Amino acid sequence: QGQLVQSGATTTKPGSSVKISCKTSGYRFNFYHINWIRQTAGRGPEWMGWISPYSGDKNLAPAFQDRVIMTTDTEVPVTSFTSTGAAYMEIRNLTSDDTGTYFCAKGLLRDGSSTWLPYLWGQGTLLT
Amino acid sequence: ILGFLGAAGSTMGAASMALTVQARLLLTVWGIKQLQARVLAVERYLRDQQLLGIWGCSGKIICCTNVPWNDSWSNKTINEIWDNMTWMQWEKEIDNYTQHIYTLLEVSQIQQEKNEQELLEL
Amino acid sequence: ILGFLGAAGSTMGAASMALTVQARLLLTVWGIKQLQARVLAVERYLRDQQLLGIWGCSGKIICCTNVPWNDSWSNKTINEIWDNMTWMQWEKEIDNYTQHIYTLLEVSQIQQEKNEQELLEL
Amino acid sequence: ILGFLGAAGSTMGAASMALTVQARLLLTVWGIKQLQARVLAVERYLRDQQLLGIWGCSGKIICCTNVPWNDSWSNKTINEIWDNMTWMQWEKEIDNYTQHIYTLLEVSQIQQEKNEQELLEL
Amino acid sequence: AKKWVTVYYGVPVWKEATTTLFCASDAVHNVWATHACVPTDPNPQEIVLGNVTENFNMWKNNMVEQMHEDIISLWDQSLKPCVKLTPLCVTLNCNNVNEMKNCSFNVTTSIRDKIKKEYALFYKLDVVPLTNYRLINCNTSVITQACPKVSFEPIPIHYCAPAGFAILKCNSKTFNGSGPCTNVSTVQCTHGIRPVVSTQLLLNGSLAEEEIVIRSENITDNAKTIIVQLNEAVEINCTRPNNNTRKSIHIGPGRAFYATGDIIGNIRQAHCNISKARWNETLGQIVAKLEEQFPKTIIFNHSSPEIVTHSFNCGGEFFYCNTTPLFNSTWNEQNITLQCRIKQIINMWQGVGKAMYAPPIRGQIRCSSNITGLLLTRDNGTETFRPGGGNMRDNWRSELYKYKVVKIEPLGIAPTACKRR
Amino acid sequence: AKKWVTVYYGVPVWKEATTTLFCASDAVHNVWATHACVPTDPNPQEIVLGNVTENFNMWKNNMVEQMHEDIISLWDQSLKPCVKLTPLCVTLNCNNVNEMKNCSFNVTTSIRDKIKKEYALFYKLDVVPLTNYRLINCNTSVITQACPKVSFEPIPIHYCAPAGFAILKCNSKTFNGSGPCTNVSTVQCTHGIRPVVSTQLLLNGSLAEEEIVIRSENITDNAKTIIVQLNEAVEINCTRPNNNTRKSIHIGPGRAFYATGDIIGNIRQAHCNISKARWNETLGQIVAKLEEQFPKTIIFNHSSPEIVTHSFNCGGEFFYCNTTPLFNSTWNEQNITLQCRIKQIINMWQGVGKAMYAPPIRGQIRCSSNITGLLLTRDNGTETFRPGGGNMRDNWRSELYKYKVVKIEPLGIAPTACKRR
Ligand SMILES: *[C@@H]1O[C@H](CO)[C@@H](O[C@@H]2O[C@H](CO)[C@@H](O[C@@H]3O[C@H](CO[C@H]4O[C@H](CO)[C@@H](O)[C@H](O[C@H]5O[C@H](CO)[C@@H](O)[C@H](O)[C@@H]5O)[C@@H]4O)[C@@H](O)[C@H](O[C@H]4O[C@H](CO)[C@@H](O)[C@H](O)[C@@H]4O)[C@@H]3O)[C@H](O)[C@H]2NC(C)=O)[C@H](O)[C@H]1NC(C)=O
Ligand SMILES: *[C@@H]1O[C@H](CO)[C@@H](O[C@@H]2O[C@H](CO)[C@@H](O[C@@H]3O[C@H](CO[C@H]4O[C@H](CO)[C@@H](O)[C@H](O)[C@@H]4O)[C@@H](O)[C@H](O)[C@@H]3O)[C@H](O)[C@H]2NC(C)=O)[C@H](O)[C@H]1NC(C)=O
Ligand SMILES: *[C@@H]1O[C@H](CO)[C@@H](O[C@@H]2O[C@H](CO)[C@@H](O[C@@H]3O[C@H](CO[C@H]4O[C@H](CO)[C@@H](O)[C@H](O)[C@@H]4O)[C@@H](O)[C@H](O)[C@@H]3O)[C@H](O)[C@H]2NC(C)=O)[C@H](O)[C@H]1NC(C)=O
Ligand SMILES: *[C@@H]1O[C@H](CO)[C@@H](O[C@@H]2O[C@H](CO)[C@@H](O)[C@H](O)[C@H]2NC(C)=O)[C@H](O)[C@H]1NC(C)=O
Ligand SMILES: *[C@@H]1O[C@H](CO)[C@@H](O[C@@H]2O[C@H](CO)[C@@H](O)[C@H](O)[C@H]2NC(C)=O)[C@H](O)[C@H]1NC(C)=O
Ligand SMILES: *[C@@H]1O[C@H](CO)[C@@H](O)[C@H](O)[C@H]1NC(C)=O
Ligand SMILES: *[C@@H]1O[C@H](CO)[C@@H](O)[C@H](O)[C@H]1NC(C)=O
Ligand SMILES: *[C@@H]1O[C@H](CO)[C@@H](O)[C@H](O)[C@H]1NC(C)=O
Ligand SMILES: *[C@@H]1O[C@H](CO)[C@@H](O)[C@H](O)[C@H]1NC(C)=O
Ligand SMILES: *[C@@H]1O[C@H](CO)[C@@H](O)[C@H](O)[C@H]1NC(C)=O
Ligand SMILES: *[C@@H]1O[C@H](CO)[C@@H](O)[C@H](O)[C@H]1NC(C)=O
Ligand SMILES: *[C@@H]1O[C@H](CO)[C@@H](O)[C@H](O)[C@H]1NC(C)=O
Ligand SMILES: *[C@@H]1O[C@H](CO)[C@@H](O)[C@H](O)[C@H]1NC(C)=O
Ligand SMILES: *[C@@H]1O[C@H](CO)[C@@H](O)[C@H](O)[C@H]1NC(C)=O
Ligand SMILES: *[C@@H]1O[C@H](CO)[C@@H](O)[C@H](O)[C@H]1NC(C)=O
Ligand SMILES: *[C@@H]1O[C@H](CO)[C@@H](O)[C@H](O)[C@H]1NC(C)=O
Ligand SMILES: *[C@@H]1O[C@H](CO)[C@@H](O)[C@H](O)[C@H]1NC(C)=O
Ligand SMILES: *[C@@H]1O[C@H](CO)[C@@H](O)[C@H](O)[C@H]1NC(C)=O
Ligand SMILES: *[C@@H]1O[C@H](CO)[C@@H](O)[C@H](O)[C@H]1NC(C)=O
Ligand SMILES: *[C@@H]1O[C@H](CO)[C@@H](O)[C@H](O)[C@H]1NC(C)=O
Ligand SMILES: *[C@@H]1O[C@H](CO)[C@@H](O)[C@H](O)[C@H]1NC(C)=O
Ligand SMILES: *[C@@H]1O[C@H](CO)[C@@H](O)[C@H](O)[C@H]1NC(C)=O
Ligand SMILES: *[C@@H]1O[C@H](CO)[C@@H](O)[C@H](O)[C@H]1NC(C)=O
Ligand SMILES: *[C@@H]1O[C@H](CO)[C@@H](O)[C@H](O)[C@H]1NC(C)=O
Ligand SMILES: *[C@@H]1O[C@H](CO)[C@@H](O)[C@H](O)[C@H]1NC(C)=O
Ligand SMILES: *[C@@H]1O[C@H](CO)[C@@H](O)[C@H](O)[C@H]1NC(C)=O
Ligand SMILES: *[C@@H]1O[C@H](CO)[C@@H](O)[C@H](O)[C@H]1NC(C)=O
Ligand SMILES: *[C@@H]1O[C@H](CO)[C@@H](O)[C@H](O)[C@H]1NC(C)=O
Ligand SMILES: *[C@@H]1O[C@H](CO)[C@@H](O)[C@H](O)[C@H]1NC(C)=O
Repeated sequence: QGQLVQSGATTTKPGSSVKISCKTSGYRFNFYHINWIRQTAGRGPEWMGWISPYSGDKNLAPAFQDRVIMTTDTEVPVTSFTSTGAAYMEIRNLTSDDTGTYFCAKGLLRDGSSTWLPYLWGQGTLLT
Repeated sequence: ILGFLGAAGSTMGAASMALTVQARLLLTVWGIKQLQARVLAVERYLRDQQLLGIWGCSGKIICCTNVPWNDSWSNKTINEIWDNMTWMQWEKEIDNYTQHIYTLLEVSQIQQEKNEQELLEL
Repeated sequence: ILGFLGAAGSTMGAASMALTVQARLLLTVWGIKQLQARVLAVERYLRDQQLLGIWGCSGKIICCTNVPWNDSWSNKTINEIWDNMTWMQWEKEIDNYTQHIYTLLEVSQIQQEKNEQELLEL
Repeated sequence: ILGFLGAAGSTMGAASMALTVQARLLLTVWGIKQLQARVLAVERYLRDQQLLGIWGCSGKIICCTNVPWNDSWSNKTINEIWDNMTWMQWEKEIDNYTQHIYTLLEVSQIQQEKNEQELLEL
Repeated sequence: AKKWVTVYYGVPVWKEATTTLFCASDAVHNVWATHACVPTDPNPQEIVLGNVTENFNMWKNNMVEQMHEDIISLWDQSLKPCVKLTPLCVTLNCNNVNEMKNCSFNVTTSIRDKIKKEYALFYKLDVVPLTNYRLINCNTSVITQACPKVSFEPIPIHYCAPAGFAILKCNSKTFNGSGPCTNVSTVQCTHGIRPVVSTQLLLNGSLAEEEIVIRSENITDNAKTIIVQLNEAVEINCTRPNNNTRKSIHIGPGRAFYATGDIIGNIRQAHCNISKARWNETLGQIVAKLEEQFPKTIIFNHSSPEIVTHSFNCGGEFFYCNTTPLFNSTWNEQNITLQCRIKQIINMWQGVGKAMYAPPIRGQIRCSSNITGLLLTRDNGTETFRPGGGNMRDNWRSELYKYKVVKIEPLGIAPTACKRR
Repeated sequence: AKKWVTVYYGVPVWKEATTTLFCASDAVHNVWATHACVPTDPNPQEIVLGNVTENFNMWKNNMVEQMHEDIISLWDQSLKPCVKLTPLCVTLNCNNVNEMKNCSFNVTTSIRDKIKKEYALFYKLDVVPLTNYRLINCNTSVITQACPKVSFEPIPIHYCAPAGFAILKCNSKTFNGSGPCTNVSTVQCTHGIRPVVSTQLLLNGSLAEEEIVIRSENITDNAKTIIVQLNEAVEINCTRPNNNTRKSIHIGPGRAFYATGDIIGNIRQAHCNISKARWNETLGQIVAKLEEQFPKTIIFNHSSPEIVTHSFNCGGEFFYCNTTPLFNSTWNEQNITLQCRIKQIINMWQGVGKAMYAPPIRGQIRCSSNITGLLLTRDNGTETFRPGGGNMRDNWRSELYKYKVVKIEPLGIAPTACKRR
């Protein structure tokens, strides 16, 4: 029930690395995972991996394990159930194959079997 | 588990387990003040036991009843309550209808022992 | 219904319905007097709960037992009691034997959990 | 029977019968002292009722449970306990493990209404 | 068979504990405030605990340590409204009579700037030379006049244990102070206990059954008082024969100090009387059991005026009876009379800084009491026993030896072949 | 699926409330009556509330408004039995010494009509010219001498919430006075709090972890005191070097006024000592965070004798230390010594009409304390901070910022697919 604003549209060239932000608000940032998804021109959507703002635990697909730098800050509490945090996204070996729109997605629940499911999406950032 | 109120910021499904931990620790200027707080402690406690009694829950920690969940109280699913909201989040959302459901539990208990009394007439 | 003690001059059959209304409102010179009445209120209340407990009625509002109605207490029919006399009329007529029936309910409860204890031995 | 504490030096099998006798009589310098003892009397009593409640024994005088008798507490037979030792002899021998069994009864009651809650889900 | 725990509630098992007891009296007003106690139960439910043997000790017993503090608290509570005799701390010009002085003194009256010269009588124990005199307390403490409407009457006080506690009795008719009593019974309250303030001689107390018993902690320790209990009381008769008069002296708005003035009729001597034969046969019975604990010869001598003499209360005035014609014997018609003095100012119990003035009783005084006990103190080839007293809590201890506070713990777990479904 | 209400009992949910807390102490007798508190729990059960974030505010916190009234009540309760010094309100003929006067005065003694002429010493703050003198209070209030056996010792007092209530802690090591604390834990009682009566400088208090923190309500509002908490105490050492003597003056039956007479040995000056370097590095740390809330230059000046000077209690006598050699700096071996005066009569807290006479302490006085806090007050192009104090409840507030009273409401209803038969 909050916003997940991201960075702008930064376009570099292959071999480099790009940093993408994801500033949260309106919800307890520590209670829900932060997923990272992308839709490239060449495939469809592809799940990259989620990170736990509380457990500090990461799980990412083997297709993006040795490329992605994924971190979070620590929420700045606003009220008892509101906070403001940030998740960051980087990649190693960059090409024009990874060109596409990228968003972050907050988890669905806090317990059960669909805890991390990307429910609340960001806005999208266009890569190289 | 976690201790007294240990799962206050936890999901309602996790906090609902092992509720006997917040059930144990519920019960001259210094002397009068201390005796004042001792009498009040038994009054607030017996009010909850008085309520559990006239609901058929006298002795229960989890107590199912007959009153159906009116969606006017909350149109949320069971999964988006017990696996998401905390016990302090939930009853702020129900705070208004809390006095309405106390009346519903009492009539469903007086219309249960009254149907039970006719049952044992045979 | 009628409120607190609303059916005091009504028939025992009408007053016996919705008994949770007289069950809710049962529980320095000004300060000592007020605290004196607060402690007494919990004592008189717990005495009734103590009695309901050692009768198997702990939690009941209407509680059937095993003790048969001795006609020496009252040779009146059920119809000329519940549809005629009021609750205040009735217990003046039973006032004498009231202490005799309190003893009968207690032995019928200690000779019920003792027969229940042998039941679960198998 | 024998009265209040009448079977204190009797066998545990004889004293276990008619336990409603020690269950009834359980509940300014003179004034403050007398009110001090009145409040303490209700506190000590409700602690025992609080314990009986979170064990499923709320209302019971003899209450069987699920916790098996660990022979580490006492390797004595039932016959050499209930027909020989007195109630004051017994709990001196169990005095150490008494706080261990209070914890066992509480988890066997929270893991009984929780299995009961899933039972009524169907 | 298999065994599971089964919880029992209300099992006969108790622990030794210490809790606040409360009073229960029968029924103008007395210092002990027995009108404020619960109306004592007309049906005293005494339940005999068969097969039970309990471990008593009247010397560790906390009921006497609690009663003794209740008496001291009742004393201070009863003197809060009464008039304080601080303006009497003035220079006294005292005469004699033939013993009490005849003292005169200037006093401020109801009007703050007018002086009157009153006269009054004060016993020699109430005054000390500075000839000019003063009251004995003035260099020590403030003194409060006892209200002339509160009575010093020892009223039967019952001590009851709270709900959930219990008091244990001991019906063994030869029970010495400590050990295991094989005849125990439980009681809701103690018997009728009279808070008799006494010294050296126990008055109006409870007798013993069968024979007379003597008690102690370590009787071989000489610095331990001996509490002797008699089985048959010896009659004591005390009196102040002087016919005194009470005078109201207005020394302030509403503050009326009651003094003594003029002896109508004969001047005589306050004294007591006990039977020479009955005290001879009773001293002989006390001599009998001073052999069952010792081997030797039994010598009685005087004490080593609150403690040196028999001090009690007769009709309202505190006597101090010289008990030397009482303890003057060596064991291998006639009345015995003691010469009693009379004080009006007493230091109650402690010495923090509060004394009490007993207002004078009008007319003649005579009271008849029962000496049912004795507080001795043994000190070569012989053993001499002198009247001791030791402490005031030995008085209540002579009556609270039969009792003992235990708390009920009614929860009991035990294994049986019984599992719930 | 279908949904019915099912009642849960004992659910972790609480409301903010205000109830009467009680005390818990450890353990002659002190004014705080800590012997009467419950023996504090040896095992302090602190339970960490994971995932929980609570809204604290040390300025709305009612525990300080309740403790502050308990201190005021303990003060009046401790002076009820003690002697009242109303006969000392008499004409005084006072000398000098070289500062305390040497005063002589007629006094009524234990005998109401005899006069004695006593002499005693009284500090200039305790007397005022009418040459002839009198005590400063006599045109204001009755004065009661503090009992010379009750101690003014700050004892660790624990505040516990009743059964069914809860106190919430805050383990955030950088927590400023208000807002949401993300490290909450529940406690049955507060920590060991010492009821130190102080002014301008917080003594013997609880330090801070990590860095030093400053607090306020609206720091931009100048009429709001600033509570600064230090992370490392600076050693303060105070003393009265004069070797005084105590004289007992019997001015009534049992009423013994303790006065001062004669200085044995050298006449000297009551003063304090703190390290010039340690107060330089600590004032520098206080200067650091007066930038994190402001931009400018940080000026320290003296106050704008209860409030103008550092007033505390050293061994029993109330000092009044001039803190101008303390706050005299502008920030863009050596001991600092303050000249302390000494009062014997204090107006405690209020001004209804009751003062207290601190009896003199015999011999020499020296105490060593820890200054762990500071109460400032800011007032062109600069900002100057002066020692404030503001009110006495700011002292307890510096220790009760971590805590907060909430009440437990354990009944909870919620829907599940569960219907009874
Ligand atoms: C405070 O609030 C936070 C946030 O709400 C709570 O954290 C969340 O707790 C829930 C449940 O407790 C978590 O959901 C579970 O997720 C696990 C996934 O873990 C597995 O995979 C991880 C990555 O692959 C891996 O780290 C785990 O391995 C262990 O090691 C890590 C070390 O980092 C350790 O921290 C872990 O705890 C693991 O022990 C593990 O392999 C998932 O497996 C769960 O599903 C199981 O359980 C549920 C019932 O709970 C059941 O329905 C399923 O079928 C399955 O059996 C479950 O989905 C969630 O991931 C946490 N984090 C969030 C939401 O960000 C925290 O618990 C709260 N604490 C308190 C005290 O209130
Ligand atoms: C204790 O000491 C007191 C003195 O401090 C004693 O009081 C005094 O007692 C004497 C007698 O022993 C009284 O003297 C008598 O007074 C009466 C009164 O008559 C007076 O008035 C008439 C006027 O009608 C006048 O004409 C007389 O001359 C008297 O002056 C006389 O009738 C007697 O003859 C005799 O003089 C004192 O008056 C009395 N004084 C006070 C102040 O009371 C007291 O008796 C002593 N008590 C004891 C037990 O020793
Ligand atoms: C505060 O003021 C007080 C006065 O109000 C001071 O008390 C006085 O102090 C002086 C000394 O400074 C004393 O004078 C001394 O007295 C002693 C006693 O001897 C006397 O008695 C003998 C009999 O044996 C006689 O022969 C002598 O002549 C004396 O009369 C003498 O030995 C000394 O030589 C000297 O005279 C006063 O006695 C004393 N008065 C009282 C009432 O105490 C007090 O010292 C002052 N204190 C301070 C700190 O300033
Ligand atoms: C012992 O008890 C007797 C009897 O209760 C007391 O004698 C009573 O004394 C009061 C006041 O002097 C009189 O009002 C009663 O009439 C007396 N009763 C009888 C039957 O004579 C006696 O004072 C008590 N002794 C002590 C030392 O307390
Ligand atoms: C701060 O605490 C110290 C230590 O508790 C206090 O110093 C004590 O002072 C009393 C009375 O002067 C002495 O009886 C103790 O022996 C002292 N203790 C130590 C360790 O020196 C000091 O007085 C307190 N300061 C304040 C202002 O209360
Ligand atoms: C729900 O509650 C409303 C009043 O709040 C009532 O009018 C309505 O009949 C209820 N419906 C059900 C299905 O319980
Ligand atoms: C309860 O009533 C108040 C009325 O002021 C309303 O504002 C609030 O939204 C209600 N609660 C819920 C959960 O709707
Ligand atoms: C009825 O009560 C009397 C005593 O009041 C008793 O003797 C009699 O046996 C009882 N009869 C029945 C049938 O209960
Ligand atoms: C109860 O006993 C009294 C004895 O005085 C008697 O008068 C009365 O009639 C009895 N009650 C009934 C209902 O018979
Ligand atoms: C008995 O208790 C001990 C600890 O006291 C425990 O280790 C053991 O597993 C228990 N055994 C049984 C059979 O309950
Ligand atoms: C309980 O523990 C104590 C430890 O001092 C031990 O001496 C005692 O024997 C134990 N009780 C039993 C019944 O073994
Ligand atoms: C009362 O005061 C006067 C004053 O002149 C005195 O003469 C008289 O002796 C005093 N009375 C007594 C009894 O001392
Ligand atoms: C009071 O004076 C008496 C004189 O009889 C004396 O024995 C006693 O010690 C004095 N007490 C005090 C406290 O001065
Ligand atoms: C004293 O003993 C006699 C003889 O038994 C008795 O009549 C009298 O009541 C007793 N007095 C007291 C106060 O016990
Ligand atoms: C009381 O009797 C017991 C044994 O019956 C004995 O051990 C004890 O020493 C006796 N007390 C005295 C004071 O002799
Ligand atoms: C009794 O006291 C004597 C010395 O007076 C001592 O030797 C002996 O041990 C004591 N006995 C007891 C049981 O206290
Ligand atoms: C005592 O004296 C009064 C007069 O003061 C008199 O009436 C009464 O009869 C006298 N009593 C005796 C026993 O002499
Ligand atoms: C005591 O007085 C009573 C009644 O006056 C009398 O019966 C008894 O014989 C007297 N005894 C003595 C020893 O004077
Ligand atoms: C007690 O009387 C005897 C003689 O009977 C006497 O020698 C003794 O001095 C008296 N006691 C006191 C304290 O005067
Ligand atoms: C003994 O005293 C009583 C009353 O005290 C009295 O009646 C009796 O005559 C006295 N006997 C003798 C011989 O003095
Ligand atoms: C005490 O009173 C007398 C009365 O003559 C006076 O001379 C003297 O100065 C007074 N004392 C003081 C210290 O004022
Ligand atoms: C008391 O006198 C002082 C003189 O120092 C004065 O300042 C104060 O205002 C006076 N207070 C009253 C209430 O008269
Ligand atoms: C003051 O600080 C020192 C240094 O840590 C410490 O040893 C001492 O106990 C402290 N005193 C008080 C009263 O806290
Ligand atoms: C304390 O911090 C909160 C946010 O963490 C802030 O809103 C508040 O103003 C701060 N308090 C002060 C006195 O600056
Ligand atoms: C703080 O005080 C200033 C004036 O001193 C005022 O303008 C401002 O609104 C206040 N802010 C808060 C949060 O109270
Ligand atoms: C203080 O003076 C007393 C005598 O009044 C003396 O015994 C003591 O030694 C002195 N103390 C010091 C530190 O000088
Ligand atoms: C204060 O006193 C203590 C002990 O006497 C000493 O260690 C410390 O250095 C002193 N500090 C100052 C500033 O005087
Ligand atoms: C404090 O000391 C300074 C100089 O150190 C002095 O000017 C000032 O007047 C003093 N304060 C008071 C209140 O006397
Ligand atoms: C500082 O004070 C301490 C104790 O107060 C003392 O030991 C030290 O010598 C002092 N240093 C100087 C330079 O005055």
